[PDB]
Amino acid sequence: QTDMSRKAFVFPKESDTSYVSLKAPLTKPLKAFTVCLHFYTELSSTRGYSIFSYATKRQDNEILIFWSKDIGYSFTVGGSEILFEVPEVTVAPVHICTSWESASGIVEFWVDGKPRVRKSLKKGYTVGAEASIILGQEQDSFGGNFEGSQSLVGDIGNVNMWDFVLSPDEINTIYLGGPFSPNVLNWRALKYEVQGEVFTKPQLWP
Amino acid sequence: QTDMSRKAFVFPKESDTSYVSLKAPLTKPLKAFTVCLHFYTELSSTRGYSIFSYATKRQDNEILIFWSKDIGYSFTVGGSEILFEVPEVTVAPVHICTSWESASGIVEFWVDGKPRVRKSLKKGYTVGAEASIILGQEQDSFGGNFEGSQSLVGDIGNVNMWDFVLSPDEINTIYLGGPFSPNVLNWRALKYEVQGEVFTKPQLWP
Amino acid sequence: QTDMSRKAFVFPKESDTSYVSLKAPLTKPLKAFTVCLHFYTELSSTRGYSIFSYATKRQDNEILIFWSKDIGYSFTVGGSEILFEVPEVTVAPVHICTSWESASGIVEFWVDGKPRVRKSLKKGYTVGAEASIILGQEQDSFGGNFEGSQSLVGDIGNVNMWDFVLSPDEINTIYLGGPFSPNVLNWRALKYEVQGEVFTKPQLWP
Amino acid sequence: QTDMSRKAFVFPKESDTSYVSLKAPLTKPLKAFTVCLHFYTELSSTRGYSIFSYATKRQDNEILIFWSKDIGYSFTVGGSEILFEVPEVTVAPVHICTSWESASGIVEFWVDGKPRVRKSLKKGYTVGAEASIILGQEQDSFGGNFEGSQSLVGDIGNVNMWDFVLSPDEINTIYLGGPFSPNVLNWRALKYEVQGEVFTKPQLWP
Amino acid sequence: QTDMSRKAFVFPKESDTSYVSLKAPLTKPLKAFTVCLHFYTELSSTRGYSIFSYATKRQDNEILIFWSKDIGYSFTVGGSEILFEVPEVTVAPVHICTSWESASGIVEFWVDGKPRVRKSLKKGYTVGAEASIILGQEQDSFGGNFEGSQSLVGDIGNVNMWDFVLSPDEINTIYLGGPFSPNVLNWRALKYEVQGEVFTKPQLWP
Ligand SMILES: [Ca+2]
Ligand SMILES: [Ca+2]
Ligand SMILES: [Ca+2]
Ligand SMILES: [Ca+2]
Ligand SMILES: [Ca+2]
Ligand SMILES: [Ca+2]
Ligand SMILES: [Ca+2]
Ligand SMILES: [Ca+2]
Ligand SMILES: [Ca+2]
Ligand SMILES: [Ca+2]
Repeated sequence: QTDMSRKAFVFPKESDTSYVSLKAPLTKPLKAFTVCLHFYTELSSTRGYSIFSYATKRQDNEILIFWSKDIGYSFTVGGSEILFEVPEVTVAPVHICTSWESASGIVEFWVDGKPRVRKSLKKGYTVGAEASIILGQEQDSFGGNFEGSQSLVGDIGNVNMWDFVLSPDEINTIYLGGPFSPNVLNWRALKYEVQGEVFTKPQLWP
Repeated sequence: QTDMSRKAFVFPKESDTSYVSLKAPLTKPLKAFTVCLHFYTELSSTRGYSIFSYATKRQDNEILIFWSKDIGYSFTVGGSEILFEVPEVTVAPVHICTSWESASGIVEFWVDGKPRVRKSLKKGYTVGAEASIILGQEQDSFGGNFEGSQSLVGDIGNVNMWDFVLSPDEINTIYLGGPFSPNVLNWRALKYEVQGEVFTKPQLWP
Repeated sequence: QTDMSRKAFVFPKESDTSYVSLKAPLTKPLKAFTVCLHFYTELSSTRGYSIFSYATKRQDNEILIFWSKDIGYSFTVGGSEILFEVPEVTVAPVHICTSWESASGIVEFWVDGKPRVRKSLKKGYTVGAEASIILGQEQDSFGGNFEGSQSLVGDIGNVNMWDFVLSPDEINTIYLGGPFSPNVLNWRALKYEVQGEVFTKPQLWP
Repeated sequence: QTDMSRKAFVFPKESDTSYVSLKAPLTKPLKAFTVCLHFYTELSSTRGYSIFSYATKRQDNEILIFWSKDIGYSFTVGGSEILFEVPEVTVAPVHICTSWESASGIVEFWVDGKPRVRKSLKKGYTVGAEASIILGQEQDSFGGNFEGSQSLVGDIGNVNMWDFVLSPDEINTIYLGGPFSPNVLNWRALKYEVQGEVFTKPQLWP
Repeated sequence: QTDMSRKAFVFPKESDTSYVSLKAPLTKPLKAFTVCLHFYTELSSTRGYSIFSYATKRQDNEILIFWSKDIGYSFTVGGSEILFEVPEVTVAPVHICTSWESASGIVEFWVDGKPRVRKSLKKGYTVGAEASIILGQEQDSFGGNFEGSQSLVGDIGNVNMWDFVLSPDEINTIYLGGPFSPNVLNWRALKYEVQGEVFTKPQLWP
């Protein structure tokens, strides 16, 4: 359990081999979740990349936040993908919150504290608890099979995960910096393992 | 009578079958009215949709607030339509107030607290009180005959209706959040019936 | 004498017949004047229109504030016209103050409290006091001969006129809402006559 | 000595004949100077114009601040010209400060309180003290030979001149309205002579 | 040791010959560094230029901050170049901070207090301590071989250098004006030598 407060992981160059594995003490399969994080990259103009890769022995894209070139954010649960278009991307750190509820199939996507419209994905599905959670690479197999053309080059930090859906007020206080306690992944008590060319530096965002 | 305060209806995917019916205890035929609501959708770029459908046994478009593609807001009273052009639409929740007065034929259309110019529609007409009021679908018959290419995908909430014309000061306090009491539909004492894939969630707008 | 405070005239649809006649207790011919008013229309994109028409038995355009399509504001004294170009018009209520001095020929044109450059018009001329002052239509004869292609569709209010030139400080307090007393036309003590489809409603601007 | 505080010269229409002559009690030839003024014109879009013309019996363009069409500000000392490009001009009063030092050849050009980059002009030259200083026309001879295609149509005021180079802090306080005392031309104690169609009016700028 | 506080070097015209040499009392070879400075030029539109040239007997571009035309900032360590694109450059003084760490190869580039994304350059390299540090010209040999098409025309000042990597908080206080003490080059205790047409003037930036 490391307190990563005020720090970020840095992936300085394109690679096939650099990544961070986040460990979740998870037991129950997930019937809802929220994932929040900050990242900062210049890749958006030139190619696609993985922001947050959550794989199961059965499904490599159990939860996947991804940027696909010339389109926008792609959100995947249990292999099914929906898009959140983004025209006119700007060069700055980005904060995202994303949530999904099995009961309703409703997914929420928040960019820099502002909600995108609500969409539907995998109603009644159940997300596996035996997971390989990876920053910096996109998983095609449980814990590996990375593609370099999908790696994240830049910084990522403030990664947090809950096993339920955050309310708009909660998401807001998270973005504005208020106090909170995630029950799946906690940036302030993070169990992680590093592989390859990854560094821990002070965060570039406020 | 449910208190819908701080909540919204969510229509997560395009459908033919999902809608909400709002019940008005109305008696007198309407010689004036105001309708206010918040909605949030990404459909504006790709197709048209119904925001608020108010039908009579005699007229399916007795009161109709509609977004027509590549044009802007369409407002219909007793079957007659006028347009309120909107170039450069932005992706965010929108709040609208719209009013009509039989005596003068004057209609007002307010977007996010700002008035559009005043226009003329159906001077001397009378709006029926035996109505089917529907969110999420556009009515082609009293209480049905929906077209999926006109459904609302996204959120809608804070729906309120008065049987008179709101003054600019009143509309302003409504937009800014001050206190008010509608006498036809009241979001804080709403009698409604749900059909299909419709959910009640915390509102995405302030 | 009606107190029109906080109210505006509304001309809801294009017409040939709808207008307001303002009555001035004027005696001395004018050797200087200032005219201020608010108006709100969507016509700027599609055609020209008259904002303030002041006619004499001898001259239909004794004082004329007009919007000419794809050009901007046209200001006419005693039949002579100058232009105040406006590129990139915005859709909102507009406040204008306009002044002219015989001694110097200097005209001023203020839009939303900001001065346009000073220009020259009719040095030494004298404006008649026996006037037909009309809102909503453009006069081609003393008190009539309207063209519908020049009518104002929308709102106009806060019309005030002085028989001298307002200083920049005075014009500023007028725009910001401070106190003042006009000595030719006074919105707070207005003698007027309505003809046709014209209504009195609460103003849409602050 | 007139106190021109809070007033400006107005040149209402294009002319060949209208100008103001500023009188400087100057004795020493100038080895440095600063000139500050406000002006307001709409000519920038259509043609060039003279802002401040300072002529010697030997040199018609001893000091010349000029706007040249589709380029920007032109600054001339002793007949030698440098340019300060201006794309995207806006329609509003402009305040400029311009300075030159013989010792270094450095010229500064300040627009609305903001410094342009430093440039070089006439190192080691000496500016004559027997000068004809003219507002509203561009001099081609000592005290005359005006070209109408170079006249200033609009307002000009707050003209002040020093015989040394103003520091950035000094220029700032001049722009922001603080107290100062110029030692060549003083707007608050201005000795001037008017010719033709020129008027004195309250300034349009703050 | 001169205190250059509140002063800048001015290079008024394009030249082959004008420059400043900064002297560093450096002993250890550098395994990390940070360089900060302000500069102000109008060259960005027309050609490239050197901002900060640091040369070794072995490498002319040991550390080079450079603006390359129609691309943006170029940062070079030990001959290897990376780019920091800049579209839509603005005409104003610019402040930059740039850093490099041998251990990780991470470079940071900060413009006007805002971080660009982190990149990789020369991991494990070592920067030489026997250096010729030059402002105003780009070095192609140790202490000379300048190209005029790469000279800086304008102002440069507040040059400071550390032998370690500044944290984001430190960089912020440097940009906002707080206190600091650099241990390689110190603007407040600067040992320098001037050659050619270079002047010392009060800085144009706050
Ligand atoms: Ca995959
Ligand atoms: Ca893959
Ligand atoms: Ca219908
Ligand atoms: Ca239909
Ligand atoms: Ca006429
Ligand atoms: Ca006419
Ligand atoms: Ca000349
Ligand atoms: Ca000339
Ligand atoms: Ca070189
Ligand atoms: Ca070179």
